[PDB]
Amino acid sequence: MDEIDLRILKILQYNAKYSLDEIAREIRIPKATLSYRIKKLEKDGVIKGYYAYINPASLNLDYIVITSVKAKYGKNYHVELGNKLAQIPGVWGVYFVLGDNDFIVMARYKTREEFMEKFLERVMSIPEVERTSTQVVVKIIKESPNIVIF
Amino acid sequence: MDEIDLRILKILQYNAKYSLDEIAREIRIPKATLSYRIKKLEKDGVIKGYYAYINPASLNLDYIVITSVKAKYGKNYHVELGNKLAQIPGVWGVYFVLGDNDFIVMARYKTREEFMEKFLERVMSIPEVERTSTQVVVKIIKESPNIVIF
Amino acid sequence: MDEIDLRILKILQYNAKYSLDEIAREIRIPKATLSYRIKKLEKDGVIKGYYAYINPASLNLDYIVITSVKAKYGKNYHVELGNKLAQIPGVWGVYFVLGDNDFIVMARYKTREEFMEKFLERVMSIPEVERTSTQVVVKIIKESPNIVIF
Amino acid sequence: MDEIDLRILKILQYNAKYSLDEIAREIRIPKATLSYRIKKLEKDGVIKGYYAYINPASLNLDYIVITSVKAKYGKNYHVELGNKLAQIPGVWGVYFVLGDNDFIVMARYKTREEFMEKFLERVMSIPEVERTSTQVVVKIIKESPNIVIF
Amino acid sequence: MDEIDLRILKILQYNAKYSLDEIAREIRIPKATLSYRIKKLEKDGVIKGYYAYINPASLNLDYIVITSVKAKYGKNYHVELGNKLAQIPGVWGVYFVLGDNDFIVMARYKTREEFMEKFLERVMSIPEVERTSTQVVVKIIKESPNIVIF
Amino acid sequence: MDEIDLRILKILQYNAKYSLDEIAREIRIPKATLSYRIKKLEKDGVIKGYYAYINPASLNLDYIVITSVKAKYGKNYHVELGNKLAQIPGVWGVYFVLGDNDFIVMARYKTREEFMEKFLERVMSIPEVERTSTQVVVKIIKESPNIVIF
Amino acid sequence: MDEIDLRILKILQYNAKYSLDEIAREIRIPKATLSYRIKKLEKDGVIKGYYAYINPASLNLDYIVITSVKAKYGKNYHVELGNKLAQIPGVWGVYFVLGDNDFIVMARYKTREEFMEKFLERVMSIPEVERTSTQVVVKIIKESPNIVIF
Amino acid sequence: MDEIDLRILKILQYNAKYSLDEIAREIRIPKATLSYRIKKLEKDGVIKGYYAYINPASLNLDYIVITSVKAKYGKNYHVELGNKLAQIPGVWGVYFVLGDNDFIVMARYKTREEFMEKFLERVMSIPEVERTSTQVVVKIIKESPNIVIF
Ligand SMILES: [Mg+2]
Ligand SMILES: [Mg+2]
Ligand SMILES: [Mg+2]
Ligand SMILES: [Mg+2]
Ligand SMILES: [Mg+2]
Ligand SMILES: [Mg+2]
Ligand SMILES: [Mg+2]
Ligand SMILES: [Mg+2]
Repeated sequence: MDEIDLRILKILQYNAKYSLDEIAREIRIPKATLSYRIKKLEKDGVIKGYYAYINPASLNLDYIVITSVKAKYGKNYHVELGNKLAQIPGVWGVYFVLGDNDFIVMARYKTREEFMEKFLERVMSIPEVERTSTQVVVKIIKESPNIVIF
Repeated sequence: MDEIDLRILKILQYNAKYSLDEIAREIRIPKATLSYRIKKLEKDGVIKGYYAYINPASLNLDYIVITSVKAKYGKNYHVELGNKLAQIPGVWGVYFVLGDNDFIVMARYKTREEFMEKFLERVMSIPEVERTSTQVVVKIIKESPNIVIF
Repeated sequence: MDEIDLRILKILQYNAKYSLDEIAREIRIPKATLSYRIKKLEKDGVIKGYYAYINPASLNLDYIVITSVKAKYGKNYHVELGNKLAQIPGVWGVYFVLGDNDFIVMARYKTREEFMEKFLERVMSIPEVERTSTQVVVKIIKESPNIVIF
Repeated sequence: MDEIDLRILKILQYNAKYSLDEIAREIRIPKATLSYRIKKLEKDGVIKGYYAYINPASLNLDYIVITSVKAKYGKNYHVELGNKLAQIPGVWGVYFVLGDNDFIVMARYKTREEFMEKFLERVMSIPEVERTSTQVVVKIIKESPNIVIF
Repeated sequence: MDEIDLRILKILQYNAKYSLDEIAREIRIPKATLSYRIKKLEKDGVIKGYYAYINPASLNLDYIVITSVKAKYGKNYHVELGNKLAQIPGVWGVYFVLGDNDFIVMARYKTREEFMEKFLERVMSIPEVERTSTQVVVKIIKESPNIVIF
Repeated sequence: MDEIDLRILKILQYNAKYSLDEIAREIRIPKATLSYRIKKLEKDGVIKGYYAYINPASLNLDYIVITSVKAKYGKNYHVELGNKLAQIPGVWGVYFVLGDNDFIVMARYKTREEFMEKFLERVMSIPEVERTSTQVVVKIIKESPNIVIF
Repeated sequence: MDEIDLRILKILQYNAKYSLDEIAREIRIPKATLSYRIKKLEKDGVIKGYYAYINPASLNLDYIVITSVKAKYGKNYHVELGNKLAQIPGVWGVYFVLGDNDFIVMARYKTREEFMEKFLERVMSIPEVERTSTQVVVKIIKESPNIVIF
Repeated sequence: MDEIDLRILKILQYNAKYSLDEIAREIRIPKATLSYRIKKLEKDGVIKGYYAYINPASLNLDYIVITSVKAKYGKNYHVELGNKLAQIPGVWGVYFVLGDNDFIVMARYKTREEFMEKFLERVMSIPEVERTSTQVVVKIIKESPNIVIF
């Protein structure tokens, strides 16, 4: 893609509901050309889709947690554990990272009780788990994963 | 909000581009009523906006990191540090968590070089930082922060 | 309950032996009404009971310890371990906490010898224990678990 | 004190509201003698007082925390910090322990918000604090500090 | 024992080769009485024996190490491990300590090679060992275990 | 020195009170030659002296501790701290070790109170101390620093 | 070897392509004598060989890592693990160290992907591995293992 | 460069003293062409130079260490510390790594004494050092930094 695509994405990452006319005027290109470029970005897998940004508080998601999960070595324990973690309701992020050489799991729940029942108790029952450390998020300074172009 | 709003949000969290007709049919309610409910959710701050989901790889964001930053105690060092972290280009998430009682910073860069120049070198220059630990994400098992209703 | 119940509890948490007359005068309500309110709090499970506060030193409880116990993952090891810990003579507090994601055990003994025989040796024999760390309390700055209303 | 005093304390630690007659019958001694012995225990500082046991949940104390606080060395930082910690509303226990060679603080709050405002923010402002680690209690297996005679 | 015994021990802890006459004069008591008191201390198990203090360097004991050894929980692993550690040639001290809740082993060897062959390789072969951490002593500021009376 | 000196030291390390005749017979050499060799070892600094081995329990030394002390970097803080540690009454061993790159301090006290007053409180007042960790020895499996020849 | 050999090695460690004449002049000795001394050093195993120093960047070796690998205790797990680590393509250094009492592995790869496929995934499949921690090298301040004479 | 250059480098990384004829025969290309390609690699900075591989033991380099050094945050402490570390005699490798987010220093000395005098004492005097951890290498399983093509 080119610089024009980047300018388009820079806008769509923040507000996908801006009419074509508005965007066409901002970047200075024919509306039909804008539409074409957008359709091409979607087809090329650049734009994966469009989502509504919902306020977690509105859904009473008050118990936010980030958990480190260490896996037992051998067989295929690591890859398997990653998959089991990602299937847990409430879990939106699962990453394997170097340094701690383990999984970092991002999740959201309405209450401590839900967290315990849906997440912790389930993870505690997984035998290939060596250790876990749950950091309770008590403050979200910033959370805009949608912003990929600064 | 009610159960109907929840069903609507459950759809919009995945695809905000579904025509009203389609959604109206799925949930079984008048199109005008659907439109009204959606407009009300936006006005009540439930739906904060609509974003395009862009594939990080398409932008060559190959260097993904999660960093723990500990702050010096006293004065207003903690709150201040949180703000400085959130302003760094590439940083999309900043949280203060219990357990490690520190900040967890999510960021994305194209290369090691960019990470060093834009993030690490900047953080290294902040005196109220006591310690930092950067975990290099080498595998994204799952990352769907948009999914708030499972 | 109401504000009056709170004022009553604020007194009973410190001294349950204050005559009804005295309390009735302090909060300014009929003695019969005070008695009724207290009886209602006990019946509603707010007031669980009344205890004598005994000075641990008077019983030569000189060896005070706080131990972190990590459990093996899988099966029902975690819940089971918690129960085994709480049954040990001398143990008055057992909590499962996030962060270290393990159990914190509060106990009191007369001497190192008793601690070893009654607590440590018993815990050491439990196979589902992964690690333990005993912090020896050498100074009790404050310990008033009875104070719930500040 | 003697064995009889111990039997008396073993009862009073659980229920201080048992009439003298009842206790007199259980331990087999004259009521007047029981009353005398109890009065003597109070005078000798063995029985410090009588408290009502209030159910924390009844007061919505849902955010329970245990925090480790490390102090800077030198001057009188350690002793001073201990005192500052014990004065924080919600804090019921403060201990200095060996091993981690730091303070362990027990506290209770109604919500995350109260915890942050009353405890964490206050501690964060104390300059002689080197590090803190807050363990969020998500399960109280046992908490009977009143039981000193097993 | 009394104050006189203490004065005698204070001398014998440093130099057991001081003639009776000399000690008798220093503490001001009959020589026969001194001899008697010393014989009594040996008989009562206070004085366990007399040793020559040999300079480790004279024996080329250049590789001094302090190792922490963690044991697996369950069965009698802990007590057993302690015994196995104490039997290793070169090991002069074995302690079980709280805090790290493990064994601390003091040993001396002539070279890295001897340390590896006699100690490390042997410990590495013990299955009930969970972890070990060997601290290499590069400086002996003080080592006078014989001094028990300051 | 030679093999004969080693055999002599192997005996003196355990019992310095064995008459010359006895040792002369065991190793098979003239008594006068034994005496000469011993005198030479003392003169050459091999045998530093002779001590009485006193049972710590006999002196009620019930509070045994091993503490790790980390020093601030810069100036001459490290060397200085080592000296301050070695001068504390009760401290018999002070070592600087690699790995943790800090000081390990061995000490003995009669009670927790003495430990606090004589050791901990003093160390807490030293500003160049960065961290300390005191391991409470609850079991002495072996402690024979006098044995240098196995 | 002597001082002259050392001067020769001091040169060869930096540049093995200096003609004999040049070296002969610098150190002031007959060329034939220089050649002889060099041949003798090679024969005595002092000079193991001559290598070309290749710039890692020229080969796109952009992913540099240093990993700590802990081994399970018992049997011959430790020695065996060391050998398995050293056989992994990309691994140039494997050391067993005290302190962490584990293996430190130095390796180089072109990309994160290669690192994952050739190193991490392979190590993850080894059952006798207890833990691993990979430090991502983001800056090579100095790397001149060839310099042995300063 | 091409595949032929790679084959040439694969040989030169192990033995830079192979005559041109030998290499020319192995890879199957004109000797003059081989010479040209090698000269081009040197000119393009691919081949930085040629070194003699000296056996560390031959120089009595028996004390091998790997040290982690943490730097204070702020100003230019980090970059500056890296430079100071790399200038220490005996230090051949200095890297800044993520995970521990600190410096890893590789060094070699003949004895503990030299290590202390040349390295440790010098580092201890640097005020911007927050912590250090020296791992003593007691076994070199593999060390072939020259091998860049496997
Ligand atoms: Mg989005
Ligand atoms: Mg979204
Ligand atoms: Mg109470
Ligand atoms: Mg009570
Ligand atoms: Mg002795
Ligand atoms: Mg001795
Ligand atoms: Mg070389
Ligand atoms: Mg080379």
